Amino acid sequence: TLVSMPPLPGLDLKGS
Amino acid sequence: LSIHQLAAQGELDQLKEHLRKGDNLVNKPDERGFTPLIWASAFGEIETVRFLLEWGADPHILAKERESALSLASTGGYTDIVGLLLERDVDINIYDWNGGTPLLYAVRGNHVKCVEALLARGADLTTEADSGYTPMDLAVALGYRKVQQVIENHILKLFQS
Repeated sequence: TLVSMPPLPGLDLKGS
Repeated sequence: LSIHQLAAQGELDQLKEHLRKGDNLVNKPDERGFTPLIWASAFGEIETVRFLLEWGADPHILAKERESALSLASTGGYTDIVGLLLERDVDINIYDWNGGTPLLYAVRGNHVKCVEALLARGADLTTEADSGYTPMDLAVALGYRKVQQVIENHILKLFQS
């Protein structure tokens, strides 16, 4: 088990 | 598992064993510059975060693209970890090249309690994302009405006794 670092989210409205 | 993965997964007994010598290994960056503390923060592993901070892990370290423990905790809405990091005098307005700040990330994830905590500690509401949106702009555009209310209540206090 090797977990994936989450991304920092985009700060626009893309994908809501 | 690497110390970074032990931290991420809250394998604290194993992490303590790896750190036994107590040198600068606690702050060891991985290939992307992440410290064990950044990993634990990003995964909401509160007990591991507490242990690392008390051991003396440096909470200010930035990874290769300026990611911080504070912004990754805020992204995940981990209010208690955010509070722990702020008690260690991290920069509450830390900017990274993805374009954001802890407050922007907490708003973007609809993390009401984390937004509340960041504002209570004086995070700057005027700071725009690189996209041009302020935290209030995001909350309004996304229809995150409780986040909007929390921001509004904070703004009230900025201008009234």
